[PDB]
Amino acid sequence: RDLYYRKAKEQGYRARSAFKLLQLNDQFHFLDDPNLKRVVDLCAAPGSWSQVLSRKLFDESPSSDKEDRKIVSVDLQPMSPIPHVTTLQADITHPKTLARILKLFGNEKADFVCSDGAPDVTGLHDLDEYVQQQLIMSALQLTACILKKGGTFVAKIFRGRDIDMLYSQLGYLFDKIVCAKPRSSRGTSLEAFIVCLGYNPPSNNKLCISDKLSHWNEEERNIAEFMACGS
Amino acid sequence: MKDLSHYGPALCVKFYNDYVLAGYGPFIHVYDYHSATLINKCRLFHYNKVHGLSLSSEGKILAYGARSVTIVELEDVLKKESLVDFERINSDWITGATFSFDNLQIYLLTCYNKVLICDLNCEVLFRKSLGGERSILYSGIIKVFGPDKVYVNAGTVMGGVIIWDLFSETKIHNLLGHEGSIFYVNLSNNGRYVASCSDDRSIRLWDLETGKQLSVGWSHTARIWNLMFFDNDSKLISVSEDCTCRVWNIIESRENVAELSISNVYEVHLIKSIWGVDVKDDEMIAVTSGNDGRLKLIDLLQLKRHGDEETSFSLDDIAKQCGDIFEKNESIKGFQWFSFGVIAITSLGKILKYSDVTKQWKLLLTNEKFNSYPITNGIQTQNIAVFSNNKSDILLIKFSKDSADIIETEEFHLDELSKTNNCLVTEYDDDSFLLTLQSPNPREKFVCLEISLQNLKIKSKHCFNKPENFSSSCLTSFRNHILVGSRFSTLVIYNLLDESEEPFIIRRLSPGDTTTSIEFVEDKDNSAVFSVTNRDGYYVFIELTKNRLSYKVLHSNKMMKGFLEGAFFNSKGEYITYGFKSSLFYLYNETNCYELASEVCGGSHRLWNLAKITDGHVLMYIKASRFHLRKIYNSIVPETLENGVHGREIRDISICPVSNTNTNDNFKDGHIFCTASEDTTIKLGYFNNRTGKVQNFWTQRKHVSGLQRCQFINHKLMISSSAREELFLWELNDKYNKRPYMTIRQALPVSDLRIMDFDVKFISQSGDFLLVTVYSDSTIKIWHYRENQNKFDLIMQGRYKTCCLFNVVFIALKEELLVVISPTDGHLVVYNITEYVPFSVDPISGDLVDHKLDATISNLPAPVAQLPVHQSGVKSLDYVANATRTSATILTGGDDNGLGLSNLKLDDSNKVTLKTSDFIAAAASSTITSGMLINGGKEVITTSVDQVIRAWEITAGKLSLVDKKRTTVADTGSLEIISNDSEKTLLIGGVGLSIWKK
Ligand SMILES: C[S@@+](CC[C@H](N)C(=O)[O-])C[C@H]1O[C@@H](n2cnc3c(N)ncnc32)[C@H](O)[C@@H]1O
Repeated sequence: RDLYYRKAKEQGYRARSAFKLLQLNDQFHFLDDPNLKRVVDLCAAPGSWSQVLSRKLFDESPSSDKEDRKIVSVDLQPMSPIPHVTTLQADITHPKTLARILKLFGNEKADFVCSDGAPDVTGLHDLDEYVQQQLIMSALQLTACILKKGGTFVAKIFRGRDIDMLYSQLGYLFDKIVCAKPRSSRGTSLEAFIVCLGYNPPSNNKLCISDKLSHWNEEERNIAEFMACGS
Repeated sequence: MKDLSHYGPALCVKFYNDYVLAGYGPFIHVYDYHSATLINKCRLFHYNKVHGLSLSSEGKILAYGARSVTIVELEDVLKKESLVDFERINSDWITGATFSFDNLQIYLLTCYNKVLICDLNCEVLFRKSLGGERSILYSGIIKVFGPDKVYVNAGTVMGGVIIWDLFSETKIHNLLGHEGSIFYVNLSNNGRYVASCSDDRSIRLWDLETGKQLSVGWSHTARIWNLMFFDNDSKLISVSEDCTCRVWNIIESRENVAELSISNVYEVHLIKSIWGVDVKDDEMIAVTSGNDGRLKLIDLLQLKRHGDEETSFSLDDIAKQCGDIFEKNESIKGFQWFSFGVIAITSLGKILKYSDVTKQWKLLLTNEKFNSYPITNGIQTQNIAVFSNNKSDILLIKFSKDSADIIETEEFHLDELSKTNNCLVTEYDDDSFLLTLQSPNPREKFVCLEISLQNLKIKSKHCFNKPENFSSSCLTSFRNHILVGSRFSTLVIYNLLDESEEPFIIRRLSPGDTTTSIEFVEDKDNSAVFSVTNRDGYYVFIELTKNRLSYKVLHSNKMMKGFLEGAFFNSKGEYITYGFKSSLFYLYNETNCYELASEVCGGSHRLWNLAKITDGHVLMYIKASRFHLRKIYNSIVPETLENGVHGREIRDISICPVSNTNTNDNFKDGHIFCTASEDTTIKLGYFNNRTGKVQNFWTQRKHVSGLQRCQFINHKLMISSSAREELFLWELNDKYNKRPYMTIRQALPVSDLRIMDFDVKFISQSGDFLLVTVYSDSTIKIWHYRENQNKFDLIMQGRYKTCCLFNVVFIALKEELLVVISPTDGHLVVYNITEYVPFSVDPISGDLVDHKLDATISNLPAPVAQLPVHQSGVKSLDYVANATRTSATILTGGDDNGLGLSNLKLDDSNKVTLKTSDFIAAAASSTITSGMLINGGKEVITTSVDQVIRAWEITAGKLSLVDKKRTTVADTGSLEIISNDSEKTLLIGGVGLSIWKK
């Protein structure tokens, strides 16, 4: 309804949220790397972060760094196609969805996996926060594999009462865990982004990551580092 | 710190043998619902809200919420403050919980559609689950039909309803058809039916035997959060984000198994959602629990309980009883309710009587004079009908109590009036009433007659000159004066003792046109208070003082919607209003903001009348060539068990400061305060100092968008701001006995962009003050508010840069007036405006002195100090100056969850230096939203979105955390503190309101 909804239509972005990933990369600069090659956008519908990924990695990059670059965006809902993006309609938990993502890279792990997914809030904060943690956990188990060791993982969070549990559940797996609002993130939203830098060592209807991170963690809370993002 | 009261999201309610048990934040509230008495509040969980509860026959309570579950004894909940030691935490979110059939185990449904069979210590005995891939649930219930027949009814996020048999772990049905996630599932008691609801806004009735969809109901206008069968599975009740409770009929036939049919719609909670519902089948009463913290009791038989609520008669029905006496095109044109029933008059002057006892109509008499556009009035309590016409004729008739015999009659004609277009009546004293008659000729008189209640004879006639723009619309009498409501929001007061005296004329009380009611409220000393309503929705409370008269407006407000036709106070002191919203008549409790009753009248609703009767009201109206009688009975139970507060975020809170003025003794045990919400309203209420119990007075609706700030700037002035540069100065009056009053004194000039914050400095004695506002576009404006001309003069404007400015504060040190802002870059920026404004600063307590110069718009000077403090936006800003007003310590809470403490100092040469004294980088887990200095700057209370309230101490410019405590108030975003005489009272706002003591 605001500024960014307006400038999203002016720039041909499918949603205002496109500026959250841009205003994010105005530092961390994880999309300004020439060596950056393979990215996965999880829960991408309707695809504005995948547009940003497309524009940064192809429209705005010398032909010299466009080789073997591959963008895969996944959602259970079907997405309108995006230039230079392979859109998969799959479940981030399902079988081959890691196998099929496996194949569209040269069995290479991704440099960077992002997710801007969130269900519509109900107004029940404890439910909304829990459901958001669910999405992050299930997203985390694909990122557990496909992510290149030492590669960044970005996700939208509900920065509420139990966020500090997520931070230390997430301590086992990253070098530097950061938390950021951008500035296109509405003041009236509990929104923030967990910008996980330097993928560190992972591990080695049944048991899932949410219950095995609940297994080890349990009932402990830590405070992640904070970082503003835009200019 | 100790928690005292809480008003906020109440997720569930249960009827239990004359009790209502309500999940209320992390507590259970037990009410005796016939008397609406709160028996006890017992905290069940440390921080989680109670999402669900159920009772065994033997008084055990099973309660769950998020990952918490507990089993607790009703007898303990009745008498103990807290039972949090019995709380257990499950590893997964708990979607539902039921006792086993014999109440020896409990069954816990997790969000992943696994059932944990536990013992009554909540320890798992074993687990049941289906085969296949996981399901994530947004809802579900376990329905116990018999010892071994337990159905798990799971509402998945993908929009299927999975019904499976618990002990055999066998799928019974996969009910598909919904379009969104399933937010509630329930089963009829007789095992015939499933009901589900989604965010597709539909309710679906399913055949539990065949698994077939039987009916789809579309009525709710937003997401549906809860539903259940009641009345022996013949009806369904649902409750929604749209704030309505809807009752449906299950209509069973042979040719279609059953279908849902909408029956009743009740609007019962504040914006927005309703979470809990339960029905007491015996009394046909429902209870609903809302995001607003309201618990509402609903008479499900409002239209049927006593059997005479609704009646209608066409002219043919009436003719069947009076005979074929009506002429072509003759219809009922007026009517009054008396003890015996209705007196009505036709367009041809036939006067008819309807007996409430016998249900019969009869012709009483014909007066051909009143076939010329008759008007009907009455004194209901004295059984006197008043008929007028457009030819200056009047007919008065008095009726016996039960008999309805004509016992007095009088008729007369007023030669002073050519044509007559309006007749009003009002009570005068024990022996007489008043009647006014007006004509459209500007030179003719406004005529007021004093008429005997005993024999309807004229005791005195008064003739007044009409002011220029005057058409009388309502009438009330007070002592020896008449207050005459008029068009254009005008009120004309005449003196019955001196018809040559110049009338007292109150012009333009509101933006509206027709004045619809004037009602005496209360008097004190030499002043009387009146409620004055306007058809266009505005109501004003005026104070009339005998010094010659003078007047002041004590209260102004606008109804949310529709025409406002009258208002009165009930015996509880609550302001009750009535009017129309397009075709719908409403009766509305404006003090506590809920509708009492509603009725579909004739769209145009040209002819209607409302009368008070013992145990309610009668509404009379003509709709579609029918005369309708609607009896509106007082509810068989209280309307609410809690009135509730806002149902959206509370962005600011302000307590009216203690004063030396004469605040009324009724308020002595507590404090008047305001809450300002994203629902765009300001609510003015009171809380008791000992109990933290909250009472509502008023919901002010001027603001168009969500509130940002409200602050009592002294004992009687309050400023609020929202967006669209809405900034309003309000004046509060707390001199009367039962309630405060508040009215707008002035709005700030407007240049879209928001007023993010403001601060004020008073000009010594004056009651004038300086105002600084900061905006989303980084602009800064300084204003002079002057009382006598009641206007804001712009005396300075400037800009910081282009980013948003979140907070601003005036700081007076020595002889300098400083402005401190906190832009979104995280800096503290100081301006010294002294040289550029026509005001001077007194060296101690920092008082402004007016130089009385002409208004020039100065430009804002360049900053004298710029200190980076936080790495992002600053959400909270506070300061305290030292005893010599040579320095101030500035406290900042950041969106970076850091807490900053800075020092602002002037040296001997008045040079400003701003240096940082301490910074706690991890002061909270999330955004710090409030940070206030208390105890002369020695302590700090902070609020943050992590729902942890923190108490701090400052020693040598250094902060240390000294206490912390969780609150249920989610999205914790506002804080207000008042000292008692030091012990403190904390008001904690977000989604909900909590009151604490420190
Ligand atoms: C807030 S939207 C994402 C916005 C998007 N990243 C953008 O910036 O334009 C949430 C998305 O999460 C997706 N989602 C939820 N659960 C999923 C799952 N299990 N597998 C794949 N996608 C899922 C939904 O389909 C929905 O499109």
